[PDB]
Amino acid sequence: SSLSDQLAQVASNNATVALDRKRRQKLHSASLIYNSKTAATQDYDFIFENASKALEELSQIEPKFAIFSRTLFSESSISLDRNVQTKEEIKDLDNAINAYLLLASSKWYLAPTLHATEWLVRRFQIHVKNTEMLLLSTLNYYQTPVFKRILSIIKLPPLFNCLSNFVRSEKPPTALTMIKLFNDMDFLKLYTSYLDQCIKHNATYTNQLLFTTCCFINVVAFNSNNDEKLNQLVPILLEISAKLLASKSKDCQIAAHTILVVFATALPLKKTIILAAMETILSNLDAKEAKHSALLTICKLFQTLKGQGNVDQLPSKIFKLFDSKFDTVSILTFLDKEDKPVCDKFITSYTRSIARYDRSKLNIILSLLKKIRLERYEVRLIITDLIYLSEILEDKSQLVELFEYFISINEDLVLKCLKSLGL
Amino acid sequence: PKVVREAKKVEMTEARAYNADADTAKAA
Amino acid sequence: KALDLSLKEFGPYHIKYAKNGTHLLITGRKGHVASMDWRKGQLRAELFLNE
Amino acid sequence: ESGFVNLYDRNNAMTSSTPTPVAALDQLTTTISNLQFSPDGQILCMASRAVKDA
Amino acid sequence: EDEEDIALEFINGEKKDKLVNMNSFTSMFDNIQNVQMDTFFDRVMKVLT
Amino acid sequence: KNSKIFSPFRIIGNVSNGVPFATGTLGSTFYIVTCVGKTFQIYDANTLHLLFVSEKETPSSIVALSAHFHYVYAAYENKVGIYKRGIEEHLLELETDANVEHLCIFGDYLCASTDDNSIFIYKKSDPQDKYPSEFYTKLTVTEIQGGEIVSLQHLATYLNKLTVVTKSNVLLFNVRTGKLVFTSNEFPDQITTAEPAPVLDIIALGTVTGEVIMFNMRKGKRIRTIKIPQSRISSLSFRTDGSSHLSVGTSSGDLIFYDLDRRSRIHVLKNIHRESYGGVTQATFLNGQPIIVTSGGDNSLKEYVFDPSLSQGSGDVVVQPPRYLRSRGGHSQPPSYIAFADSQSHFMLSASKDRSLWSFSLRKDAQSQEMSQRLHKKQDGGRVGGSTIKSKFPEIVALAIENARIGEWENIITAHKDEKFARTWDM
Amino acid sequence: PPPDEEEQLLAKFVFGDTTDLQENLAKFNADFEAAWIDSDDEKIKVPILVTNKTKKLRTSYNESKINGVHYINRLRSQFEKIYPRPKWVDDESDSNGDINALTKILSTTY
Repeated sequence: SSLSDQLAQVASNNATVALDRKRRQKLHSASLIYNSKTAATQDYDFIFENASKALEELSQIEPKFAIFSRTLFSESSISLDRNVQTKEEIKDLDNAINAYLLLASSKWYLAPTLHATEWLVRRFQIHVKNTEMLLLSTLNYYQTPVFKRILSIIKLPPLFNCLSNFVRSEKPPTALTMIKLFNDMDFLKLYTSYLDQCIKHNATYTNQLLFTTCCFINVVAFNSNNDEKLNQLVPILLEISAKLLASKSKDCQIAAHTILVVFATALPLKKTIILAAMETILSNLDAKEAKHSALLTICKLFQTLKGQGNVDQLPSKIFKLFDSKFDTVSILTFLDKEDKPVCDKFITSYTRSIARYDRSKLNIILSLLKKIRLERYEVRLIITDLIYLSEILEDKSQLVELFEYFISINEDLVLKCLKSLGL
Repeated sequence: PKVVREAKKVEMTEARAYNADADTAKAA
Repeated sequence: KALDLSLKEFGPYHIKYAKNGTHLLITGRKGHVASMDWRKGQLRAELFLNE
Repeated sequence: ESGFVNLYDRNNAMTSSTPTPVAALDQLTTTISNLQFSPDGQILCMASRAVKDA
Repeated sequence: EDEEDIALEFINGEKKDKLVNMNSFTSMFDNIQNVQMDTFFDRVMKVLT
Repeated sequence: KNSKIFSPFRIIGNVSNGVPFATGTLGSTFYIVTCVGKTFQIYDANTLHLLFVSEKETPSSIVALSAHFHYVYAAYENKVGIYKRGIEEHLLELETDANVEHLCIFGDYLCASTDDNSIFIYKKSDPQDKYPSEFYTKLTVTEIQGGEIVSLQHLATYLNKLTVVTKSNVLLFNVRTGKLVFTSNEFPDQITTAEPAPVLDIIALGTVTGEVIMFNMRKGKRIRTIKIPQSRISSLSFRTDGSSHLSVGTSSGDLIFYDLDRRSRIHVLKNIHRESYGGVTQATFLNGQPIIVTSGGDNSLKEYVFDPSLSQGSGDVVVQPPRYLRSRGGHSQPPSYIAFADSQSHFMLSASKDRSLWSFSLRKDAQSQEMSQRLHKKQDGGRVGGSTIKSKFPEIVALAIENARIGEWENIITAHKDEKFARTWDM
Repeated sequence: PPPDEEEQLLAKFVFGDTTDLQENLAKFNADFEAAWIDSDDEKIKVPILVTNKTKKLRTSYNESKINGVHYINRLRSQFEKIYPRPKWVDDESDSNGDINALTKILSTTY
């Protein structure tokens, strides 16, 4: 390697060590609240007093910060240093700091959290040692002077080059450049790991989740042309959706519904993939608004996909799970809704699945057919499977009533189907 | 500026290994 | 601080520290002469001399 | 001849009796000289005689 | 009626939808602050359907 | 049929004929021995320069190849050659009528395998001797033990044990005893490739279908199983650099980099070798290096590299995709026409039936450059009548070249097959 | 005589003791058999002090030979010194609708 590169490596290794008064005044003047002059002239005990007051305020807000008062916010936390400690203690410090940033990601509008993080910055040098966790934490507040100050004082890892453009300016970063950041592919793997830690610690909130889903939808819209990019972007977003469905909160489930809907209408997926997405949604569906958005999601997915085997019947497990987590009266009043979204292929497959499996709720079948405005090939498929079911099952009055309803609406199609198969 | 993905030279350093002549040994 | 630099191109290197203990100076056998602060990782002066 | 093509669906024009176009395509800037559908009704070619590659 | 009749029936039965151009979801960043997840989902399904 | 005027020297522009190569080392120098029909070569892998080439032809094509430290073990029609720097120095004639199908070497025991399920074990004449010359024993595997012999491996830390992978199961043979000491259970899918993992007692088996079985011998048990369907698995390799990545090269010419810890597919490389010529016939990590050497059957040998990660904290989750690094290649078909590019005899043009012109160096094979076909814009700047997609010109039926004014205008004229105009080429 | 608790606190404060913080950090956590044997492989005995690699494998200055099972245990420990044993092979093995069928299909298709 070139000696300039090797000396750059050793500088990055000894980055946080202050070897003269000038480097010390730099590392100490980098602050979150105070400007350069007062940041240089003030001192650790001043900062720690403000920190202890801010964190007892935060523990009064929620009782989670008391452990950080115990271990990261003590007088020995004044006394220690990063570099004089060994590698194991450095790793333990990074674990505790990641836990604290994950916790304080949700209250960034509060000056107590700002003051506690100012102490953490100017003592433990998080803005030099671990900037990735801090930036992934406070990325969703990208229109705030706290984020502008973080961008001015931080050293930028190589993924945040758009923010490297936006350093030390006076305007906030733009939605377009946020889209560019998430449009980079490896940054999506980074944020995927961050969302996995957030889920496994179960500390997510609405603004973070909304910013996440809005960036993801804009990313797949920006990549709505390159099918190779869409195909190699399938596993990332669909795995985020899978684990966001494995989570329990209705916010996570609605965000997963949104990502699934936009992805399935931007790129034609396979029938097995769409059935798997429906299976996981129906498995982890719990609440009312989640149920509503999930029904809309299944509607959208079956309305997107189209191929040989478009309106074939649902499998046994998926059909039983659907009739478990959903009722005929609920799907009936959803059809009775004023908007009436296009549930063509979905209602067709549902009806054929009912006709194969249950053979009981034929009056419910008739209500569905009378409520929705169907389509010609779908009615042809329904009439063919109904012919098969009439020839297998015993003849029923409601069955010939459905046939009479077809006589009311297009007996000639029944004649064409019966002349292709039968009398 | 987008993310720089710079290439650099690769150096094939030394490789320790296992000895099949140490594995196969004579009987007593 | 305990470094291991590999610059295999030029000859066996000669090491001299300053009396303070902060700056290092290596002189290769062919033309490489580098003076570096080496702790903060700054190259003060690099000289290529074929002599 | 303003380069415009209005595209209507028969199933709703025949009942609306003063219909709205399902689309208003405008990708050509000279007069339209050839409007032809596919033999199965999936593609519409529009060709302008005035400028090359139209 | 033959398989060509069935295929033309399926082609005529398929209906159009609103596609996803690259410059459609660029207003959610402006109207994302202090909203509900449900209402955001309604706005998404509105701009999609 | 030997001559009094000429003598064969070597072969230009070949990197592999489809037989899987073998890697090895001499301290720092990593070498790759690759067969070309009746004559093999030994490449470097630090810079892919040619290092050695077999001076003497084998009368038939080489079937198997292996290489430990300073000796290359070739196996053509009936015999095993122990060669040094491409100089044949010990022949080893098997006492059969069959053909040598597999070969491995460990300790003082060469182990060859002839296609009628007949294993031959050869012992060195001395513990300090360099190659096995004495014939130790001969074993046989009839059909009650397993099917046809697929591979021979020697797992680490196994005193005189030899792992024989057949189409049905996995057998352990002790050659000091000459006895089948342990047969494994049965697999419903025919095994195609084997690979000894750097972990202990564990071999990976790629089968006909998409199954990579991580199988342990001590427990006699399928520890792990990876499913890739609609694919025939053709090569396996393990990153020994200090991360748990597996490389599966499937015979549709694809590479898949799995992460075994997170149970994920890190990445996939599409069509790194031509599917029609078998696809990836070997993919192999360099021992202790983030560099995978991938050879196909299309006379192509590439070397890819893994950059360090860009994420400071995460790393293995945010792993970089494989960057293309250096490669050599040749023609798919035999060449149709050749010419010498200059009086110095340094470069040779050759056009083949695969619709491709190539300029090979002669000195050291580092400069086998395909001559581009990228059209020049006309002096008028008008439109050319042509399709939307590029496609190579038909095969070259005649060629002429001059060097009187090279680099000042065109100096090659090539007459194509069934084409009413001849092209010019700048050299 | 052992120190008192309050004077232990005073000693911590005066000397700047950080091992209590160190234990808090190190104890911090996010609250929110074989199948075959071989008789000759058991009873085989190989020499030891005849080569430098096995002089590295041994453990005692005066020992000259050891049996096969101890020899192969020392060999396996050396092989472990070469290649560190990884968690994917150590701690993991395979042996209403579910939640990860989507993930399984994502694994099985390109």
